[PDB]
Amino acid sequence: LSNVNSDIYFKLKKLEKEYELLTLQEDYIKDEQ
Amino acid sequence: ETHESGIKPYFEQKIQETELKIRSKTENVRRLEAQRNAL
Repeated sequence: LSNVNSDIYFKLKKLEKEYELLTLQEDYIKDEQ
Repeated sequence: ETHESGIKPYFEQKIQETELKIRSKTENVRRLEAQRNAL
């Protein structure tokens, strides 16, 4: 159980880096409208 | 065994405050998309 929890602990930080680029796209289509 | 199991939700508690942000951003993109497509 220690092998599979370790892959989740690293993976999940790289996956939040991507969704910090989707939060920038939402802010400027308020200004655009 | 229970020390190692218990410190995994407390590292994930940092990701849970981010998940309330990521879930509130996804609902607001749906509001602004139907609105932007009409304009």
